[PDB]
Amino acid sequence: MEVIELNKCTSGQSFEVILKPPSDPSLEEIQKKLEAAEERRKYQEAELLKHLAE
Amino acid sequence: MRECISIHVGQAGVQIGNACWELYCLEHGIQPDGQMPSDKTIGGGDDSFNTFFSETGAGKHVPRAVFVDLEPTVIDEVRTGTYRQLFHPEQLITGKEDAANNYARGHYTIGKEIIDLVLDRIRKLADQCTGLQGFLVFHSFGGGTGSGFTSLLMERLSVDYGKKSKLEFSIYPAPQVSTAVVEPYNSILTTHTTLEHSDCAFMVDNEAIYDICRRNLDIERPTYTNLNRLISQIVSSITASLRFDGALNVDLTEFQTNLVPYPRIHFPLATYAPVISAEKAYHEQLSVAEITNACFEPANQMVKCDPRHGKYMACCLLYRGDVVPKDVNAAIATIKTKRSIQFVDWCPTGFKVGINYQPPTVVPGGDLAKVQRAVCMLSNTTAIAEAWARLDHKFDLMYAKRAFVHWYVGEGMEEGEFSEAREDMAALEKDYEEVGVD
Amino acid sequence: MREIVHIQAGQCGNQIGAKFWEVISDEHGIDPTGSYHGDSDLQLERINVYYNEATGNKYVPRAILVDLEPGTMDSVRSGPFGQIFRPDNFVFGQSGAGNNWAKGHYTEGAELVDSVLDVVRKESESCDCLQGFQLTHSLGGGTGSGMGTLLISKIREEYPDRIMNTFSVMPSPKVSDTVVEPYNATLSVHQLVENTDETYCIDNEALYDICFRTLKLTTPTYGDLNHLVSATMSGVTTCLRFPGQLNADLRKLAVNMVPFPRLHFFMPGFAPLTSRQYRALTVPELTQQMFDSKNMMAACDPRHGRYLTVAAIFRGRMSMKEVDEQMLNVQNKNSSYFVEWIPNNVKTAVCDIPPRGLKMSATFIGNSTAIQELFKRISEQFTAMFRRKAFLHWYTGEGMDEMEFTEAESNMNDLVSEYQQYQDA
Amino acid sequence: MYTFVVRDENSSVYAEVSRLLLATGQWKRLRKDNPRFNLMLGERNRLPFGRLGHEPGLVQLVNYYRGADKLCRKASLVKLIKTSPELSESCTWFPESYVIYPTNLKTDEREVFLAAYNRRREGREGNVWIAKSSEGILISSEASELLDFIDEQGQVHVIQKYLEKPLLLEPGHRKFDIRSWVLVDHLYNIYLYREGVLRTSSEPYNSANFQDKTCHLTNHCIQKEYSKNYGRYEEGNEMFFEEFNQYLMDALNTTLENSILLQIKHIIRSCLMCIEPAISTKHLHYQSFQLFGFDFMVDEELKVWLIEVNGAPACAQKLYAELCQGIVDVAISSVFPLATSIFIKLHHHHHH
Ligand SMILES: Nc1nc2c(ncn2[C@@H]2O[C@H](COP(=O)(O)OP(=O)(O)OP(=O)(O)O)[C@@H](O)[C@H]2O)c(=O)[nH]1
Ligand SMILES: Nc1ncnc2c1ncn2[C@@H]1O[C@H](COP(=O)(O)OP(=O)(O)CP(=O)(O)O)[C@@H](O)[C@H]1O
Ligand SMILES: Nc1nc2c(ncn2[C@@H]2O[C@H](COP(=O)(O)OP(=O)(O)O)[C@@H](O)[C@H]2O)c(=O)[nH]1
Ligand SMILES: COc1cc([C@@H]2CC(c3ccccc3)=NN2C(N)=S)cc(OC)c1OC
Ligand SMILES: [Ca+2]
Ligand SMILES: [Ca+2]
Ligand SMILES: [Ca+2]
Ligand SMILES: [Mg+2]
Ligand SMILES: [Mg+2]
Ligand SMILES: [Mg+2]
Repeated sequence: MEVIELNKCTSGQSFEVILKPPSDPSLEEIQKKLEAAEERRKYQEAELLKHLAE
Repeated sequence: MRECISIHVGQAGVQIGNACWELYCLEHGIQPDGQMPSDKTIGGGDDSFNTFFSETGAGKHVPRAVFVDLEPTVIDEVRTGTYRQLFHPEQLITGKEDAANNYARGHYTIGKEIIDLVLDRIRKLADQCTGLQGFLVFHSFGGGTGSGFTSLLMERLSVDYGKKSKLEFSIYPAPQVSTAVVEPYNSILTTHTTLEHSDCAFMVDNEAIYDICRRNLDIERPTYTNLNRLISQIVSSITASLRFDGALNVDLTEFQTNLVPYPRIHFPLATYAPVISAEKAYHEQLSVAEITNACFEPANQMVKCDPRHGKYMACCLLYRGDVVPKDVNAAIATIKTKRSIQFVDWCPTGFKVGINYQPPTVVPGGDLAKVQRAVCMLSNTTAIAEAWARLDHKFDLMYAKRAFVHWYVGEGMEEGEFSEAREDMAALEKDYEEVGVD
Repeated sequence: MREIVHIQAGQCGNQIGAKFWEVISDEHGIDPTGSYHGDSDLQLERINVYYNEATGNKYVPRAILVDLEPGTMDSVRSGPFGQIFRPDNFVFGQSGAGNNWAKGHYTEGAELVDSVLDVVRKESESCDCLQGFQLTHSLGGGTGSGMGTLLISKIREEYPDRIMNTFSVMPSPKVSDTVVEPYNATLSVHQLVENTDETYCIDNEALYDICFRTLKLTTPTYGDLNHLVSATMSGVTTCLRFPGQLNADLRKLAVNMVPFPRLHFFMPGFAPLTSRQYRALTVPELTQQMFDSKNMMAACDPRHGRYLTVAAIFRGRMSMKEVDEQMLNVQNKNSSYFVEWIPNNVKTAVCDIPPRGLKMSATFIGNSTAIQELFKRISEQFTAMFRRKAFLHWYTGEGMDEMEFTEAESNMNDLVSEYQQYQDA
Repeated sequence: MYTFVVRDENSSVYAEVSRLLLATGQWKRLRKDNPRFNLMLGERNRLPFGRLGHEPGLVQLVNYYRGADKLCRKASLVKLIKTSPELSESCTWFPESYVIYPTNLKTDEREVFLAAYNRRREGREGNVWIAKSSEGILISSEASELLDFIDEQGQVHVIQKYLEKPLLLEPGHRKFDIRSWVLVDHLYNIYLYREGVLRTSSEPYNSANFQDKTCHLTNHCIQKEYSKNYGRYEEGNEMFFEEFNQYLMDALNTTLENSILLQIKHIIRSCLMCIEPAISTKHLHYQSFQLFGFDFMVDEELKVWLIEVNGAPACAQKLYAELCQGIVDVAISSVFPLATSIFIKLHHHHHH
């Protein structure tokens, strides 16, 4: 079990102990996504308003 | 010195940010009005605390933080609160109406109208940075804002700051304190859209924090205030190494390289000890061995699960208080012989240790006692995939009947995003099973 | 999501609506003057959801009063809180509607509806964030059912992205005014299935039975029924009017209660049942009673169906650990009656302020498939007449075709099939 | 009123446990997929332990121990015995065994197996081994026959020293194994059922012909299948403990307790205390119990050897009623109380 890369300083210390060794979409693709969903919303709203007009 | 910006989204994120920044100020001796007698460099700074605070000519120390909610009531209590003076008004951003617990409403419908404003305020903060490391993003899985707006924020952050690291602190949904029946939907949705945009995420399961609060603080019915003061202690021990002199995890890149060998499996389990009631009349202080040993009981984890039946890819121990390396190695030696700690074959069995000598700070009048030493262990164990299985089951149960999906479709989402997200989660569960089981 | 616009239409709409404003005005500490004289500030923290603030720090109910007959609304103005209502919000014709859905929806009502919508628009234009509308009405008369559903579609046209919530009193032969009530109700349920997000189904059969069997009143008045109705209404709107760990609004209520859009007809429950009581009730007693069929305001046996979702509110000072424990116990002990494919479908809230007259109380909002029992009852009464086209002339004289009737019956029978679908899923 | 769910319907034992549970009048059964249970009679494979213990207000309990397959599948049993200091290679109640994977799967111990096989050739000791997989058995003095066999199948097998001088009951000159039923409760109390069974063979043991199965393989099925005299001496090829005790007294001047049972209690406790830290549910959010079936051989010196551990055992049919009642007494109502124990508790605290 060996201790390594030990570093000390006034506020603390760090080290490593080893027990055993080993054996993105664009801005405009995003705006296209948001805009497609807005379109689908507006279409649903229009289908509703058409039925109410009937 | 390289700056980090903290971003708190929705109710859970904002209230936890409150908790953390109260704690940070206590720890760095910054007063509510923003002053720091302790800082002798007036108006300026190259120090480790300047990673989280900027300075003004009047000596005010200001969080590198943005609060974002789609509805005002919660950020309003920041604006009127005890830390009123600390935050610049442009750092607190509110909408008119929230996302109604609806991922697609927060992502698509209301996200679209506020994303550019939020990115502009975030860049106002980034322009004040000589060398920005990246972001700490706080949010709930279950909220509509929390899930949906955060995922849109994460995509845009990858676009505007692609070299930066993004870390998450995510609240995982628990029915004892949850507010909505669709939180599984939201969490899968947001995990799926956020996965390749997060470098490392610490999940906190409200169930685990709740039971810690009942069992070890003797609180009959924990509030968000209880939960958040405890969660903020944990977050503080995770960030202390960015805010203090040291040599372990000194920048956000080090969290990924120490805790995340595989980029998809980037959800380290956090275990924290000791949690002791302030109203405990007589308490015998616990030793290095006792609290390192507590690191391996599930009852102390931020997520209930059983690492005995998984494999480790990485383990870090952050101690705060009266701790020296010799005692840590002694305790580790003895724990290894008494416990099932199996690392994956292609990783060294071992621990990275960091010690800071000031013991945890506790808010006056809080529920937590002051203690002489404490430890937060961060271990990337495959056992955490249990939580995904939980979530996924709940999701499968509802989505089979398409229950509630109509509320999302009516926001412009397509039913197909549900099964895309679920299939990504299926992938994820399979990756964990490959790495961690024979 | 702050301001709600309340509309009461017709005799029943306005009488329950007035009792509602009485009850919650008392709970919030406002007197008939419109002046606040309370002792806690939980009272004023969200009082903008239901009240506007006038000059002199007066509070004015965001409430519109609608009838085709002047009678009941002059009695409203006569009554206890009559002068708290803004006088421009009284909108009324002279004809009356003769218990005739057609008169309310197609002929007399058309004539009056644009005025009401003018007042509605005036009230919503002053709202920072309007969440939507709650309507009080019965379904068995003519103004409430016919004209109220006319209003509902006009409002959906002008405010298609706001929430429409109704308290809808269903007719019972046990309390009935006329024989055509099943006709009026079936036409209205056709409207409500299409055009509301959340309907509290207040069944006059259940109110009569509670008044008779449980409260031991042998000849119940509308006053006795409306006592129960204003108790229920105060309960179900608690988490909208007060701040808590859970602060609700009309849309989150729809999101968490309604898994499928048409299945939005809620069965309310109340405990303790009270009539115009010194022993305090224990949390186990509240929890047992509120779930008892004898405390349901919709005459349905909840063991004949399954709970899709449940939301309970406990009012008073008591141990929320005990309430959590009790709710969890009733779920885990009768778990067959809660669908397995909606996890954690029971959510519980507490508020410290109790209703006037009680130290402790509990209100229950159930989305049960047992609600189908109500719609089949109406459906039976409908067919019994319609198969002989009886009384149809009152309606065909106002322009309606039989086709509209058979269409509405069909849609309601479909609603019932949907409920049975999910009761065996 | 406690609640429970049944997810293994081919369990003889837990079928009867289901029945007496209802007969209490204080237990109600739920549907397979209902999460609001106190008690799970789980399935044999891929039991979802990750979903247990997350129901507020439900103490949850399951009839299996996550991890216990380390003991109950032969390759893992071999691995566990020779890798754990508590047991070690020098473990004296386990036959030397080695794990061997097939040709086209390729870790494995093939070469170290023959390392000993050759000093067994040379040794002039019995060099007959058995090959096993977790149907599919071969007993041979020739190693290469063993591995020929092994790799024309696709499974990982284990090669284990066959016990060439077993104890043979007379009349018959015939083999047997002993099966012991062990219940481990949520407290990791280890309970041995007072009644075991000898699964006998009806055929005289014959050393020369190692490829007629029935005089060499003791399990119930093969005796009810390929054996000429099934049921001849004992009903069901099953000798219980009263008899075997009397026989040992009459023929060997010993008792079952002294000659065999001390060794059996020792092996059961060593095996379970070994894996206890890996499987204990002492501070977990759910609880386990489990019923195991331990199988032992007795050689002519009256030494006990462990051959296998069974994670989902059936009972002998006369004992079903008694054992199952005890399961409810000790495993289930200890956790969920209702309105002369048949078990020996296995414990020993020698000081040193
Ligand atoms: N630990 C903790 N969990 C919280 C807190 N606030 C909310 N939650 C949990 O987060 C989930 C609800 O999400 P919220 O963050 O409140 O929702 P939001 O992001 O504000 O989205 P909307 O208000 O729907 O627009 C539930 O699981 C809550 O229990 C908090 O302050 N601390
Ligand atoms: N080393 C060995 N020496 C002698 N006989 C052995 C032996 N290993 C196994 N046997 C014999 O093989 C028989 C069955 O072997 P084994 O117990 O491994 O298979 P199995 O898993 O089908 C039993 P069960 O069905 O009860 O689980 C035993 O009863 C025993 O007679
Ligand atoms: N619970 C209750 N039901 C009423 C009341 N008044 C009328 N109803 C019912 O409402 C139906 C008649 O409708 P009503 O409101 O008088 O008709 P409208 O004025 O023309 O809309 C009948 O089923 C009555 O039973 C009341 O005050 N309380
Ligand atoms: C907690 O009980 C209440 C719950 C609400 C909606 C319903 C919902 C809910 C959550 C989970 C399961 C089932 C329902 N939670 N809800 C919201 N968070 S808005 C509304 C309430 O009143 C309007 C209310 O009290 C009566
Ligand atoms: Ca400085
Ligand atoms: Ca990236
Ligand atoms: Ca006219
Ligand atoms: Mg919110
Ligand atoms: Mg009338
Ligand atoms: Mg006009």
